[PDB]
Amino acid sequence: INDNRYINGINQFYFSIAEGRNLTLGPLLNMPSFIPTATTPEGCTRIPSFSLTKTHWCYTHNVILNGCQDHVSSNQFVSMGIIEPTSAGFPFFRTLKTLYLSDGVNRKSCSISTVPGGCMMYCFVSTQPERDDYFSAAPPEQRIIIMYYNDTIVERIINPPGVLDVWATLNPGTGSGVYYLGWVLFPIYGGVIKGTSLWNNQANKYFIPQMVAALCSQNQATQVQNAKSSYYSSWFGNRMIQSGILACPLRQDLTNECLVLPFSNDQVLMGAEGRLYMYGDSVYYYQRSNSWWPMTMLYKVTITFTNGQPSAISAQNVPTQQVPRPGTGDCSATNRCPGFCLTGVYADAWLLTNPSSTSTFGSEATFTGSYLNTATQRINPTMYIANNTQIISSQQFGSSGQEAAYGHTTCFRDTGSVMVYCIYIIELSSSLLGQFQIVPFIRQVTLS
Amino acid sequence: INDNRYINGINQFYFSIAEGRNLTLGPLLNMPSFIPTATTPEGCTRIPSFSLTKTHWCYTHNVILNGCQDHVSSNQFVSMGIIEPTSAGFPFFRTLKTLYLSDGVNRKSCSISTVPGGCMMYCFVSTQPERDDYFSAAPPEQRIIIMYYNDTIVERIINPPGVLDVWATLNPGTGSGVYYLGWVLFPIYGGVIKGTSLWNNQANKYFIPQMVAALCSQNQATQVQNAKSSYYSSWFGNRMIQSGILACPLRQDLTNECLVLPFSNDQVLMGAEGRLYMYGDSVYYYQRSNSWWPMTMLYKVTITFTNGQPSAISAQNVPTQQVPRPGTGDCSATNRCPGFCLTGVYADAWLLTNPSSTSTFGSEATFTGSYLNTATQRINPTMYIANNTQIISSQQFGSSGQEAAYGHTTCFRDTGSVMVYCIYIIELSSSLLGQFQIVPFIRQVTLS
Amino acid sequence: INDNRYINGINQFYFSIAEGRNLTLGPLLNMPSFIPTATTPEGCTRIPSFSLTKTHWCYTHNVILNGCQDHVSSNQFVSMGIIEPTSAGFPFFRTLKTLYLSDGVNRKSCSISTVPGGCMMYCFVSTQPERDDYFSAAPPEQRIIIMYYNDTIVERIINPPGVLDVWATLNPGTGSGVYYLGWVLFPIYGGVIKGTSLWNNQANKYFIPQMVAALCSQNQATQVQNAKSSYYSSWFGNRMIQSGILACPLRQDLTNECLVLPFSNDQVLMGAEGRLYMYGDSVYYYQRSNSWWPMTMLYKVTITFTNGQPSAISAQNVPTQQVPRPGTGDCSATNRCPGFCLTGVYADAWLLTNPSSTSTFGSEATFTGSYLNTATQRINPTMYIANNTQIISSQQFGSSGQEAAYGHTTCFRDTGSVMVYCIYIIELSSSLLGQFQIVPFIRQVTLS
Amino acid sequence: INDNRYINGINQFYFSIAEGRNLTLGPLLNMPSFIPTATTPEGCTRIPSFSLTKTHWCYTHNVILNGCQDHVSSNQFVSMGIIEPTSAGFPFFRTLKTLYLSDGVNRKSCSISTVPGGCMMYCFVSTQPERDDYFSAAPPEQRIIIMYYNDTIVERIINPPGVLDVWATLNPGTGSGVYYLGWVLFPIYGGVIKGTSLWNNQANKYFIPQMVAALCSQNQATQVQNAKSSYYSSWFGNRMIQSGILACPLRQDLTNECLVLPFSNDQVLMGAEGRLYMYGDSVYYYQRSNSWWPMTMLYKVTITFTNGQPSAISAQNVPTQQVPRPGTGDCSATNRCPGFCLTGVYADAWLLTNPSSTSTFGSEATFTGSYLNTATQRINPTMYIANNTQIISSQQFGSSGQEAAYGHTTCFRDTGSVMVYCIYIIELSSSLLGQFQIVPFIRQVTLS
Ligand SMILES: *[C@@H]1O[C@H](CO)[C@@H](O[C@@H]2O[C@H](CO)[C@@H](O)[C@H](O)[C@H]2NC(C)=O)[C@H](O)[C@H]1NC(C)=O
Ligand SMILES: *[C@@H]1O[C@H](CO)[C@@H](O[C@@H]2O[C@H](CO)[C@@H](O)[C@H](O)[C@H]2NC(C)=O)[C@H](O)[C@H]1NC(C)=O
Ligand SMILES: *[C@@H]1O[C@H](CO)[C@@H](O[C@@H]2O[C@H](CO)[C@@H](O)[C@H](O)[C@H]2NC(C)=O)[C@H](O)[C@H]1NC(C)=O
Ligand SMILES: *[C@@H]1O[C@H](CO)[C@@H](O[C@@H]2O[C@H](CO)[C@@H](O)[C@H](O)[C@H]2NC(C)=O)[C@H](O)[C@H]1NC(C)=O
Ligand SMILES: *[C@@H]1O[C@H](CO)[C@@H](O[C@@H]2O[C@H](CO)[C@@H](O)[C@H](O)[C@H]2NC(C)=O)[C@H](O)[C@H]1NC(C)=O
Ligand SMILES: *[C@@H]1O[C@H](CO)[C@@H](O[C@@H]2O[C@H](CO)[C@@H](O)[C@H](O)[C@H]2NC(C)=O)[C@H](O)[C@H]1NC(C)=O
Ligand SMILES: *[C@@H]1O[C@H](CO)[C@@H](O[C@@H]2O[C@H](CO)[C@@H](O)[C@H](O)[C@H]2NC(C)=O)[C@H](O)[C@H]1NC(C)=O
Ligand SMILES: *[C@H]1O[C@H](CO)[C@@H](O)[C@H](O)[C@H]1NC(C)=O
Ligand SMILES: *[C@H]1O[C@H](CO)[C@@H](O)[C@H](O)[C@H]1NC(C)=O
Ligand SMILES: *[C@H]1O[C@H](CO)[C@@H](O)[C@H](O)[C@H]1NC(C)=O
Ligand SMILES: *[C@H]1O[C@H](CO)[C@@H](O)[C@H](O)[C@H]1NC(C)=O
Ligand SMILES: [Ca+2]
Ligand SMILES: [Ca+2]
Ligand SMILES: [Ca+2]
Ligand SMILES: [Ca+2]
Repeated sequence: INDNRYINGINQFYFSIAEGRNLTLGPLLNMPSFIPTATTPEGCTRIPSFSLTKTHWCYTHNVILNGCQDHVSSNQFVSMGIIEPTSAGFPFFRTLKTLYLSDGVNRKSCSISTVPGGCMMYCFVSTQPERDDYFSAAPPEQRIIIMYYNDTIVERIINPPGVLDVWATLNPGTGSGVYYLGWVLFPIYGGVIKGTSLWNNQANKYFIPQMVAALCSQNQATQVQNAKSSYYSSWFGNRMIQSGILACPLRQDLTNECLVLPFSNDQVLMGAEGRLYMYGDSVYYYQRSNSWWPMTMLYKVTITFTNGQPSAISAQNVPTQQVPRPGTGDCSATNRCPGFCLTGVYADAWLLTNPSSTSTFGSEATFTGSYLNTATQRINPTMYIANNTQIISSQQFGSSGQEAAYGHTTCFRDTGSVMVYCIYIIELSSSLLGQFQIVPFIRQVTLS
Repeated sequence: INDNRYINGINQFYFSIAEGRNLTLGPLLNMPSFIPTATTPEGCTRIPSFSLTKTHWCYTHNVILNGCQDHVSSNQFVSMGIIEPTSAGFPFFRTLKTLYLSDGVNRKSCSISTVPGGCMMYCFVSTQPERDDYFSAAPPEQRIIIMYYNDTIVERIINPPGVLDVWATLNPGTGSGVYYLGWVLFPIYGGVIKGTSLWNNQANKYFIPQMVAALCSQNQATQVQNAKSSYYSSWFGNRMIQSGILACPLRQDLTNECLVLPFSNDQVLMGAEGRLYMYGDSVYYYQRSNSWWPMTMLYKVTITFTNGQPSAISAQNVPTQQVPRPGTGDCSATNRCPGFCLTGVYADAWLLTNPSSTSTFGSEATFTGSYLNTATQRINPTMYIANNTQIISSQQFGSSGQEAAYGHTTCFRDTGSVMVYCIYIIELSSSLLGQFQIVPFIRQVTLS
Repeated sequence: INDNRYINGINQFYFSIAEGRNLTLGPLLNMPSFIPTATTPEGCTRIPSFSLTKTHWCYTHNVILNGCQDHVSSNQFVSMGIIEPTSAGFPFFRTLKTLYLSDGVNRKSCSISTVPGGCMMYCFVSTQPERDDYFSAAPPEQRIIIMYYNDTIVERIINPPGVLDVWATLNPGTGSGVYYLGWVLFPIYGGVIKGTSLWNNQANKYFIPQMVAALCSQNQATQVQNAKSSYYSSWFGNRMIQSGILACPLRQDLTNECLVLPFSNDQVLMGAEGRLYMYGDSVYYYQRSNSWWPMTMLYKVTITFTNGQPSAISAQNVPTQQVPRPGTGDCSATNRCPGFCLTGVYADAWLLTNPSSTSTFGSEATFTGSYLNTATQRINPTMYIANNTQIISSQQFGSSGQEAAYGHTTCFRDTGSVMVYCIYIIELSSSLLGQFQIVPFIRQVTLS
Repeated sequence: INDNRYINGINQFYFSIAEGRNLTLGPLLNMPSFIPTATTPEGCTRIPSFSLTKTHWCYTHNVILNGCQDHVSSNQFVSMGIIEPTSAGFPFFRTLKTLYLSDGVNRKSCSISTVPGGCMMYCFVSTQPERDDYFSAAPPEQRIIIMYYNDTIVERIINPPGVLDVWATLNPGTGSGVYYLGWVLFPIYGGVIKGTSLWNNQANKYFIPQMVAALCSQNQATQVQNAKSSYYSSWFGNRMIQSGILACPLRQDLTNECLVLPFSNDQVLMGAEGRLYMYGDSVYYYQRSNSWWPMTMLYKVTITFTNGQPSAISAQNVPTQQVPRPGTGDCSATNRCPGFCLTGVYADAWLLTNPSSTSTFGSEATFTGSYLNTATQRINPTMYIANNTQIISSQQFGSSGQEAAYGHTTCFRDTGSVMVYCIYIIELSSSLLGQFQIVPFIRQVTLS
């Protein structure tokens, strides 16, 4: 279990609106990395997922032996432990168990989540190029693995209702899932088949960020038309790219009890990887901007239960125009107009301030994370702190040109020294060992 | 506990003299590294120690926050686990516990050793520059820490007899120690004070490798004179630099039961870092060439017990002229003549063949490890396989100019697939994160 | 252990009814304070708890680094020792052990109690403003820590039955607890949820001090109506503010063996901080007047055991109209009429005379303590001796305007010189170091 | 025993000459004070002594019940404990034992010193006004008390040789003593009788600080004449006011084994209170400027042993002109010319840099402490850091006019966080409780 210095500083809004204005990033602190490195030049470690909770943390990432492309073989590294203070005062993520799922099953796009006494991981089994998954009417196999700290492992092949013949594909969003009211929730996305109820109920729906108008040159009518079309991809088997949540009851005999809950396309953008968070009793969702809007997307999710079962989800977006992401073509970090896009990067963000603390939801929100500072390339990884309109603190890592990919940010407070530490897990392109080196950078978020 | 595939392939001579002739290094295999990385550009991780045994393995290294020089602050990372096969067939070092001794005590030059149910680590507490330790008549504080897999930790400040007023300094050799007949043996070295019994008994003693004559241009008389003098250092407080073994009975209340057993300078070269090995029932010793002879030094150690206590050690050197080490001045990799030197690097070697299997001890010995291929710089790390006179297989890592430091090599056999794997733990100078990146390279040693 | 001069003069009624009439406060005596001072101008030390017993005494208070408001960080200072005579004849509280619980867990409103061989402390973990605790249906975490004189420390998170889903919050009364018949009893208070058994059983109950009629201008019917309503607070999440006792068996593995025993609202006023005393074999309770009645509240508690377990408590009030406390609005020291109030200060009182010694319980009771002599401000700290209707001896400390807060009074007798000493622990507002300076004033209570 | 974070950061020079130039005082940190407060307005706590060592610390001060003048009654408070880190990272002086010597013996001017397993305190028994001690040919009674942590107390009346009929009076310097090579050394001072060997051997000797010339307007001849005369006081019974060291072997049966070692008046100024320090293996002495030179006086003391017994002491002054002290008349902080003076205050200083590290002893020395910033009054207590000529960092405490008296400064390093903390024990005049409040201020000495 985590040290007494952290058990009460996890999953919360750490600063008041007033304090968010005077926040800044401290120097990077040096701790023993708890994320394993490749031991060959071409070894590839990518797609991390990290979950932290009151009692412990869970970590995982995919390992491919040669290069980063392979749809036949890969192993999945899983790790878990606690946080404890060092004599310098800052955190040390102590690993208490390690696992390396290496058995021939190609588990991909895995999302992990802390659960009482262990970790629950959700993956899909890849047997062909991603694009082929969207064309095949059959969805990939889905699996959720529970790894207890007592070393018991239970893996199940799940078949949630409304997936077969509805979704051509279904993937975990790779971002962490969360344990909420006895259920484990995972972010999901994929492509829905034309003519299905979902498709029909989703018909004519679209979402446009509050701050697009002022920045977009097209008129309202044109925007609405392009927005509606951005949810359908001809390149990906002509499917409606949908975002959603997978809810699984915490059981060791899961089969078809997990529920697929898709977001209304009236509240969310085109489906993409994502991450679920927990701030107090509130669930939040991060959605990768793989569509036309290149800015960070965060939503407060309201979950409805009917007979003790999640029955519907509603998402309220925190309006911002800050922290863009590198895209391709007419969907670079400079784009502001609706249209169909299918490019981007995963770069979640952590809210240091409560969006509900302002009379108008998210009118003044502060968040932190990392982003690739460039219009179209995955270059210049930069850690930052920002509000809805501007970046108020930032520090690029390495020299310009430095390649990087995804970034997962998590913050917690030391209730002992009363300081907030954030960990920025960034996939860095390395020249020495392996294609990438997933690094858990850690630094303090100073008030002043 | 280790997988059934390894419990019977540990600490042995894996090949016959005939087979050693046809051995070669396979490609480097990619596994999740079990050695933690620094998370800042200037963070320094150095001086690793690794012990593997039938049941499990122990690992540790020193961590300094800024740069690699600091005689006030450092933390020591400890790790332990087992070996298990992956679906590709090769090993995966599974970490089952992690520890980060961070409390203000500056533990340095630590040597670690596997023990039933945990690890035993030996360190000395550094409070001043190394050179100052040799000038001060008082030896640094010595400590042995026992870390059980059940998470109990017992640390003791030891005061073995014959240290106070005999040794001005005393350090663990950083190389792994071994668990032999109920005792934990650690390699040690340091400086002895003039006029002490040890000094007197050591007087006029010297050792000259069997293969020096043919390579040295000085006459026998001149060599013997220079050799005798190479054991005394005016730069290091005018002490006799001595090598030896620290024997501690496996107890949780250690005080003065550990015994300091110095090697006869008639059988070993000037004191230096070292490592102890176990091949079957035989103990072996590796001695860093920090003196005039720049070639790999291995010895079969014969331990004598008197009343259930180690009473004396004898060392028989495996005569070789292979695998040189970068030195400074007239002590570069090209030196062959006796004289006083105090330069070099730690680069142990693993014997793949039994030296006692030949009518004349070590007449045809094969070993493997890594070395820095250059005369005076710590550059061009190269993994190899060699016999007494030549390198019969080798592969440099990275491009020329690549900086590196120490190298610890360990081999074991997969009794399942019947292949030998060796792990080469090399301190690599990295440009991205940290001063060094200690990498556990792993590859197979192929017969053919 | 305490000196022979005090082991037989602890926890008793020291004077007879006749003697109480001729009692007076001697001069303040100067002894080395055993309560630690802050070392910064804004450092805050508040909320002390003190327990004295035949063998020794226990002391504790909360420390906040900046100012007196913080619901994230605080440390708790614990101290313990004995009493021994000085050459001047008066007491000296000799500290034999000190502890500073500083680890990130925000322990608040702690109550301490002497136990054979150490101290037992009860605290709740604060993670948000007090008011928020009443609105949240979940109660704060509860903990009891046992600190043995032999330096062993055992802390447990307790979950007594009937708390979850019954009490929205639960706090220790900060006043000392007591060790009675093998159990440790602590005063508690908090808010109960509407619709719960407790709430229902407590419905329509109210208590009115015997001496209110003669001083209140409202008629009996109006008083009863207002009294009934004074137990419910809309400002504090619409909960029934309840007072009670927490009974814990003296064990090192406490979990859910502690029992919550609430007082009947027919015998006690609205819940508030409190303190438990021991006079001979009788347990007494002090209840802070945080409601409409501004006078000192003391009750003789009768505890019922069923199968060796505390099963119910009954409280009999010592009727008085003396020693008022500063309040706010229509609840100042001058108020005498029932109604809902939520203002006041902690100012316990020590009974120098037995209330059961008169044909009519408490018809002539004498007590001592300190109080803030003003109607609405926390000003003019004054030590006194009083009977039910009047203050028969008193001495204000400092000049008018002097700020102060809580006051804990404890008396004991020197069986050697046959004099009674009382210690008045008062939180004094200081101008030099720290927000407050908790001072253990000590003086004799003279007969004549 | 002290925490592992401090056992290796005690009694040393913490910074290099280069680093001393960039040092500054951090904010005052708030910790629970370990120095007891008075509990009456006129109670007087004065003359503290503090000793810190690798294993623990010792503290003591005098307590007079009414006012600060009394030569009949006083008690002496003794305290001892260890240092341990708090969750905020800074020190907490944990008291593990307390003692209050209250028995009628008027122990005064006590100096305390850490010793293996306890404290050794040296006091003299006062039975009359100080001035009368100088006129009486008989010296006051001398006593050394040893207080073991195991609660054994041994007090002895010592009669060292060469005191009776040589010294009219003899007092401990109140500053801490030190445990050196098996002996406890205490600073002493007093008045020597005319015609005694000491007096004669001391005849015509005088000392003039290296930096007086440049600041004094008198010529060399005049200075030497006035300097010689400054060692004799007609007001104090016409005695030679001498400074020195009392060396006692660590024994429980001390009688006349302690040795009085006076300083040569050719190396030290007129006798005064003082303190002994230990920096590594070197002993240092602080001498109160109770004479004409108003600046901080520090000396490196070289102790000579003859047959295992201290036989002579030599003192080398660290030349400075910084940190003056309030004096009276022609001896205020502005005085620079030799002459007879008998005014001043105790204000020791801690060397943060080694004086022997410069080619010319003390050419660039940095020290810290507190001083009363005013020419003649004991007002404006100010903590500072200074070099030989200037104050490079300082912060006055309280508002101008604030009265204070003595100041004892001690620094140590946290080898964990690598920061230096200094504790400044200052006697502050308080308006609330007691004449003075001896406060242990603590703050960090930052490099940058
Ligand atoms: C490790 O912990 C898990 C968590 O409880 C144990 O799981 C139980 O497994 C049994 C059957 O194997 C089920 O009937 C229980 O319902 C499970 N407990 C619950 C409710 O989670 C698991 O058995 C533990 N490992 C072992 C066997 O020691
Ligand atoms: C985000 O932060 C920026 C910078 O801190 C805010 O912009 C400042 O707004 C104030 C007025 O409130 C101006 O006085 C400053 O000049 C602005 N800074 C500059 C020059 O950019 C911005 O208001 C914040 N956005 C919000 C409200 O979320
Ligand atoms: C973890 O394993 C060790 C290894 O045995 C246990 O050590 C024993 O400790 C007790 C006292 O603590 C000794 O009296 C025994 O002799 C030790 N066993 C031996 C011979 O090694 C240790 O106690 C275990 N941890 C716990 C307490 O569960
Ligand atoms: C070490 O290995 C080398 C190379 O394998 C051995 O040298 C060979 O020796 C054979 C005779 O036994 C010759 O026929 C080859 O021509 C040699 N190789 C060359 C060209 O270098 C060497 O003998 C081995 N050293 C020993 C005996 O340990
Ligand atoms: C509390 O103390 C007061 C004062 O000591 C008592 O009042 C006195 O009562 C006697 C009669 O018993 C009168 O002769 C005095 O004149 C009263 N003193 C004055 C002038 O106030 C009072 O009776 C006591 N209250 C009780 C009975 O507890
Ligand atoms: C507390 O510790 C001291 C320190 O040793 C003990 O002192 C010993 O006392 C005996 C006689 O009382 C002497 O003969 C020894 O020489 C002392 N030890 C030394 C060398 O310091 C003391 O006895 C201890 N308290 C007790 C009695 O438990
Ligand atoms: C003590 O500190 C002062 C201030 O840091 C030193 O004075 C500075 O000396 C440098 C040259 O070495 C000048 O460039 C600065 O202008 C000086 N500061 C000022 C304006 O006072 C002083 O030299 C130090 N004394 C020593 C050498 O111990
Ligand atoms: C933050 O800093 C600004 C500028 O120094 C200051 O005025 C403001 O009060 C601070 N805000 C808070 C409440 O921390
Ligand atoms: C090794 O290889 C050589 C050359 O192919 C072969 O002649 C020899 O028999 C082999 N040695 C053994 C016994 O493995
Ligand atoms: C107390 O004092 C009164 C007045 O001097 C005296 O009459 C009375 O007897 C005393 N009471 C007792 C019993 O102490
Ligand atoms: C101290 O600070 C000065 C000014 O910033 C800098 O130039 C100097 O290098 C520092 N000195 C050291 C060695 O700390
Ligand atoms: Ca498909
Ligand atoms: Ca030494
Ligand atoms: Ca609540
Ligand atoms: Ca005298």
